[PDB]
Amino acid sequence: CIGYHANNSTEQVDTIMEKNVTVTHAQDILEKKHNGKLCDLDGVKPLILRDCSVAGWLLGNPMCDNVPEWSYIVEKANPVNDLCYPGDFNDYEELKHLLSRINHFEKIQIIPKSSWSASLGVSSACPYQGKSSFFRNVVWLIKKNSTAPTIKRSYNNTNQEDLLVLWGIHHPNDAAEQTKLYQNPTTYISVGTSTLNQRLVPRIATRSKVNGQSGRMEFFWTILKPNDAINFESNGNFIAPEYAYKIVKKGDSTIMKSELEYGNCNTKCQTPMGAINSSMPFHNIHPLTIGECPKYVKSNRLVLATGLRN
Amino acid sequence: ICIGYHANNSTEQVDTIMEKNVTVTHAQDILEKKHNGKLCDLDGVKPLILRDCSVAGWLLGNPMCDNVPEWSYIVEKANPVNDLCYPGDFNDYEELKHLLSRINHFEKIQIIPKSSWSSSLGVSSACPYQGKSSFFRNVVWLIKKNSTAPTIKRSYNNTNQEDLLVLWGIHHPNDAAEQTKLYQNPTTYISVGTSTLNQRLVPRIATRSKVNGQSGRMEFFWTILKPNDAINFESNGNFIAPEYAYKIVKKGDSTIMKSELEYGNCNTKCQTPMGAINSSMPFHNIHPLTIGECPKYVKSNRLVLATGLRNS
Amino acid sequence: CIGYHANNSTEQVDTIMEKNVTVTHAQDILEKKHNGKLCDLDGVKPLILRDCSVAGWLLGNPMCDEVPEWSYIVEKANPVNDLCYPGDFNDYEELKHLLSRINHFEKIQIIPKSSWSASLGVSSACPYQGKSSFFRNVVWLIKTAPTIKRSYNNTNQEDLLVLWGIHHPNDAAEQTKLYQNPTTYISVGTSTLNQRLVPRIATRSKVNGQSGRMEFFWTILKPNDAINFESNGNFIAPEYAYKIVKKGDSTIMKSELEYGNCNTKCQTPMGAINSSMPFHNIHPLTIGECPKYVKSNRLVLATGLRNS
Amino acid sequence: IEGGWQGMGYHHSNSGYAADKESTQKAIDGVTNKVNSIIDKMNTQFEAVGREFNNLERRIENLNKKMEDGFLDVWTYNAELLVLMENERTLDFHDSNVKNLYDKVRLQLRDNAKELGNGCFEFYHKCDNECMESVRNGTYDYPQYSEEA
Amino acid sequence: GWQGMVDGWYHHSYAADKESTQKAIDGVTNKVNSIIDKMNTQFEAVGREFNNLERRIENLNKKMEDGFLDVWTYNAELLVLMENERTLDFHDSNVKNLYDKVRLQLRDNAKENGCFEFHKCDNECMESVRNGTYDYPQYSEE
Amino acid sequence: IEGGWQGMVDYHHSNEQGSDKESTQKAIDGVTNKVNSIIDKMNTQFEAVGREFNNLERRIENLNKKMEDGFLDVWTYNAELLVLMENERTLDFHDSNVKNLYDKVRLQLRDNAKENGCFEFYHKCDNECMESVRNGTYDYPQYSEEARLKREE
Ligand SMILES: *[C@@H]1O[C@H](CO)[C@@H](O[C@@H]2O[C@H](CO)[C@@H](O[C@@H]3O[C@H](CO)[C@@H](O)[C@H](O)[C@@H]3O)[C@H](O)[C@H]2NC(C)=O)[C@H](O)[C@H]1NC(C)=O
Ligand SMILES: O=C(CO)N[C@H]1[C@H]([C@H](O)[C@H](O)CO)O[C@@](O[C@@H]2[C@@H](O)[C@H](O)O[C@H](CO)[C@@H]2O)(C(=O)O)C[C@@H]1O
Ligand SMILES: *[C@@H]1O[C@H](CO)[C@@H](O[C@@H]2O[C@H](CO)[C@@H](O)[C@H](O)[C@H]2NC(C)=O)[C@H](O)[C@H]1NC(C)=O
Ligand SMILES: *[C@@H]1O[C@H](CO)[C@@H](O[C@@H]2O[C@H](CO)[C@@H](O)[C@H](O)[C@H]2NC(C)=O)[C@H](O)[C@H]1NC(C)=O
Ligand SMILES: *[C@@H]1O[C@H](CO)[C@@H](O)[C@H](O)[C@H]1NC(C)=O
Ligand SMILES: *[C@@H]1O[C@H](CO)[C@@H](O)[C@H](O)[C@H]1NC(C)=O
Repeated sequence: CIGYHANNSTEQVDTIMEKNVTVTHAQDILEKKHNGKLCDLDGVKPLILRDCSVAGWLLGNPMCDNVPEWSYIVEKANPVNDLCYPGDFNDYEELKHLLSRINHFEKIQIIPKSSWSASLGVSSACPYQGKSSFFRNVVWLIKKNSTAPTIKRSYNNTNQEDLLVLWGIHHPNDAAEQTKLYQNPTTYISVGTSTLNQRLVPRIATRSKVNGQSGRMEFFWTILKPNDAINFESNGNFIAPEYAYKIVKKGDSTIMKSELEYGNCNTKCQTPMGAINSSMPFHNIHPLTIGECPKYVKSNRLVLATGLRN
Repeated sequence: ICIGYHANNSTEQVDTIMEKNVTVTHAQDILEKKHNGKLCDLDGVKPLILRDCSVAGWLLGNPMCDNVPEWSYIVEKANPVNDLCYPGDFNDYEELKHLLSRINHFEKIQIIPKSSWSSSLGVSSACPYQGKSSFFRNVVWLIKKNSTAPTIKRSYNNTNQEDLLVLWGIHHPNDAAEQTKLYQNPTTYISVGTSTLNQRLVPRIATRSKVNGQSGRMEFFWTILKPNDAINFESNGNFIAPEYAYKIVKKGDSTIMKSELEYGNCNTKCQTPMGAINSSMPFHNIHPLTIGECPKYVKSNRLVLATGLRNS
Repeated sequence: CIGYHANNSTEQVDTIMEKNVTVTHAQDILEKKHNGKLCDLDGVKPLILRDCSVAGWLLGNPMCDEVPEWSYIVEKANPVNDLCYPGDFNDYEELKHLLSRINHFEKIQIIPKSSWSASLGVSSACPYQGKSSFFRNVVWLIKTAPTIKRSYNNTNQEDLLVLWGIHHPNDAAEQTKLYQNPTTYISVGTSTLNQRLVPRIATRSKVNGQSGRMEFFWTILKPNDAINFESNGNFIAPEYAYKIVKKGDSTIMKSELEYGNCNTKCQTPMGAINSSMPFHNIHPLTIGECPKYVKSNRLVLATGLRNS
Repeated sequence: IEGGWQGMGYHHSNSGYAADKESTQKAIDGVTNKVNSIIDKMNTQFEAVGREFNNLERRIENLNKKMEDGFLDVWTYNAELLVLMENERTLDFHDSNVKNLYDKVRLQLRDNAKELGNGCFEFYHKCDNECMESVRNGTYDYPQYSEEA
Repeated sequence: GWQGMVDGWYHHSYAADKESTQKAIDGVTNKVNSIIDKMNTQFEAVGREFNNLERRIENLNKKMEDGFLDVWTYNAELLVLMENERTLDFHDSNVKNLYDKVRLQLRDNAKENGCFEFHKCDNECMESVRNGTYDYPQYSEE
Repeated sequence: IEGGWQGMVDYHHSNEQGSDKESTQKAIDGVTNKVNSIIDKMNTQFEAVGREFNNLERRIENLNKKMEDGFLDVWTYNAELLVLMENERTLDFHDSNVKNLYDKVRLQLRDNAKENGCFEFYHKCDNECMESVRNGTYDYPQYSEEARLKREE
């Protein structure tokens, strides 16, 4: 006689003309497993912000806490510490995308706090140590004594890397309140660069109190080339930069949204539900993946028949 | 005793990766090619259709334009003849239309009446209601009162349960001489403020060509007033103030559709500007601009499988 | 006796269950070859900028050379002649994509240098023939600085692309030096367009020996619409304009190559492709009807039988 | 089998046609699961397609063109070849079903008939209508008519 | 078929065919290898980086994310269903190909269940049947 | 039939006097149809472009990157598999037609010869007797008795 094999097989497969055909041996090509924790990416730990946003961590929000390299950024769905003083950020999503993957990142003091003694400010919406404070990394320029003089300060880049500058403007509540802070009713901020040429004017408008604040503050940013100089000039309403950030840019990534927390591991594919260690061609874990990942598929079982029918 | 296969009177032909024009006992096509030529509902939700008006002309109170509390997608014809009766622009007009593409509840609300703004009101010949000129029904044009226009400070607070869409605007006069005729102050501002928005508008005087007999423009802006936030208006004189707003409920997205047909009392899971599609098939060759749970668009005329054995 | 053919063949194919099957005859469907030079696209020459950007070519950059129809545009990876006077171009990437494929293009003097008579201005950042020059196609207005009011009606049959600019000086002195009014505006008017430009004075770094800037704008003047200008003094006014017939879209190609008298269906910055094959692996930045780009080296079908 | 059975399985000269119910309904159940699984394994999740980009958004408008045209090419090509690939699988399955039913009859009667060439056997003995149920049912007895051959 | 055959994937009047089992195990392993290894994986980042005033582009990213899921799922599902019958019909052939391999080997020395009744035949006589080295004229006249 | 024969460039006849385009042309038109369809059924192709996004649009730039890389992964994986699938389905068609043709001679002559894919007749078959084996018009009842007598030796 001539016959074939059989064993104690319970796994079933589907085929194009028959459904549920018992088969000797079977293998699944769809990865459904995940370790459920955040890991590194190709050997680099990601930058994780527990309760702080990318804007709240970049600026000196006292509610927030210096790692020089990361593969991707993780911030929770809605971090509890964005802008303590309410406001907006110019090209905020593109700045987040620029910092999604950074090879070298280093905070650098460019113009000290003392170098602007105009006066400084502190709002009750940004508490530091019980006693209210402001952002650590930027300085709020108010007028001083009897008049509001003009400020002319210019920083030239002497590092060998690109550095990121952050500055802002304060939008007062009423026109009479600006005359208190800044003697001149007509105000401006001029930021000069070989690339950038902007001129900001405060928009006086009645707004709802956010964190007990009807006034807003709008921030901007550029990247200063290694041998170019940026030049500021203000008549008031100026939020001046104290720190900067040397940047080494080598690749791109995205901002991952996950409430999970770090684990000392390494992976090739990351998921907000936990990393994946798979050499399979398909997976049904999550659509938002980071890294070299298999193809996302809406199915539960992709089992091939490796043995003959039993 | 013999063994053989079937054969009947059939001319249906299929193609094979190795053979062509094979005569087969039975065949079946899997490509959808038929449409009913009329707009229908999507999963049981009627569409919002505009006969000769645009979304901007219908959202504002264009006198030529005509209420529905729920729709799945929006249909405006190719080139609506009733857009902005008074010419101008609409800020984030494309983003605003994508928002209104699917609305689960829509209810117009008068937030600040016409009388409250008077303390008068402006009319243009570019917006004729019934021979006698009028203006947009939902936004009010403010002109100087008693030859001297002072600062107008009027604010609205959302007290409803849903997000509501506020519309306002600014008038860009033709020349600086016409402004003094309309608004006493030569320099003008419009400050609008919420916990979300912060803007201050300035009139933009420039010599322009006549459009609808008018060379001055009127630009419109919009925000979504969160449930408990309040919006504050403060203008020097160039104000087109909001009189009506719209409560909105957002539970899904769609797109704006371009078609010349109008409503037939039908239903569908997939819609096409040439007519809806009833399909279990996974492919079709009707139109690319589809709305709904649709088969995949494919460039082909015949996708016929072989359901019978080859015939001689 | 019955049997199958066999010859002295070295061609190999791959079976989904067997690697390295020696085969009688094989056919490859993966195109791997190109002719290595820029060609026409469906019988239309490309607009190839030698050392100039789309801005320096559209404007009258003196360092740039002075074809009415093209299928796609080629500029070097880093063109050397962008704006001889540093500045910006509003919606520049949308302006480039608009001009990528043009059916009709014609330079037209709409209001000449004589009608601008304020004086004309030059700077040394735009050298032409040892003597400082300015853009050929636009005019720099210099003052007592009076108000300039001149409009141009489109009398032509086709759409017209108008270009204009504004100067942002370094300090408040450079404005009063050239433009007498300290406060200045520029208002452009069209049946569609409504803008008003105010100069932004700011201390900036030197670019091509210039701390000032020049920002350019553009619209499409409909064939029977009129465009109106009104400026206080900071006006870089148009002298030439461009008529446009728009029938299709293309892209701007980045390659260091030069034109050869050839024609093709598919273009690539490494060389054209003449292939009816369904796949290629040359370069992703392709223009026109092309086979599908693939990361592979071997797509060999088995046309014959297996050999011994 | 040059000529197909236009007038209809099995055909005998004793003479009539009688289709095989066991082999036919098995093949009908198989192909029905094929066309169904082709249509059923398709997933659709409600996408709304429309041109919503303005004049100064052509680049984003052109990007939507590349993905609208790109998916059209994947679906058009895969649909055309899946038809070609699965049509051949069916017509070769019908040639496969002729032999699998032919070998079941040929191995049923071993030395009790003679293969002619048309796919028919001439019995070495006499086989009546109740005898040919044995060939159709699968309940054929070889040693009964053994010595007659 | 036989359930007690664990030698591999013949029976004597068990010993699985080491040749056809080696050709089958090596082949089907290569099919799963080619299904997985031909996949091209590149570094990609997905993060929903568009704010609520960029919802049109947010929908464009949806149409390609949702479009690719529709393509891969349909291919992966049909590739599994297509290759499974090609595997289950690949085993329908190996039995009849091994049957004719032995049937055409011993021509008139036996009578044709996939079984043969032979002259009596011993262990060295049937291990030669499995080898493919069966000597027909040694048992021809019997 | 191991290895296949090398001398066939156009059967091999065993005869004292000396030492197939019907099924070949069917396979020539059959396999060439498969290659033509692989190229022609994807003939649908339109225009293509490059990249036109600046430094402050790198989010959209990553969107165009996601779909280009997503399309290369699709076309590469399907084409590589289509090659492997249609390469074996081509080679299996050769071994399939062999038995279809091998049985054709086995069905034609039955007891007039004895079954490597070769046959030698119980009777004498000259260079013109092998016409009928190739043509398909073999007269089995003619060589009946000549095979019977030389079978009982
Ligand atoms: C930003 O800071 C850098 C650092 O000082 C400045 O770069 C420097 O500019 C000076 C004068 O423009 C350059 O001076 C020269 O060296 C060449 C030989 O290489 C010599 O021929 C000249 O006589 C002169 O000594 C200096 O090289 C240059 N440094 C670098 C690294 O380029 C830059 O000017 C500052 N940016 C601005 C706009 O303020
Ligand atoms: O003077 C400073 C410098 O740190 N900050 C004052 C600010 C600031 O003047 C405004 O934000 C400008 O718009 O305002 C504070 O003012 C509010 C006040 O407006 C309000 O009406 O009452 C609040 C408490 O109910 C705050 O006082 C602020 O904390 O932001 C006070 C700061 O001294
Ligand atoms: C908008 O109106 C609502 C309703 O009055 C205001 O919300 C309330 O504020 C008062 C005082 O701050 C509280 O006592 C109520 O409990 C609040 N209601 C709710 C539901 O929170 C709101 O403050 C007004 N908004 C603005 C900007 O003035
Ligand atoms: C631009 O030029 C066109 C061409 O003459 C002008 O269009 C004419 O306008 C007058 C009055 O409005 C009509 O009687 C003519 O029939 C129009 N001609 C055409 C061809 O349409 C147009 O007025 C000019 N634009 C401006 C504002 O000067
Ligand atoms: C197949 O038939 C159709 C119409 O019968 C015809 O269009 C086509 O040319 C035919 N093909 C061939 C190869 O004859
Ligand atoms: C097949 O041969 C090619 C070159 O001859 C080689 O790359 C490959 O590794 C070989 N495969 C095996 C399994 O030996």
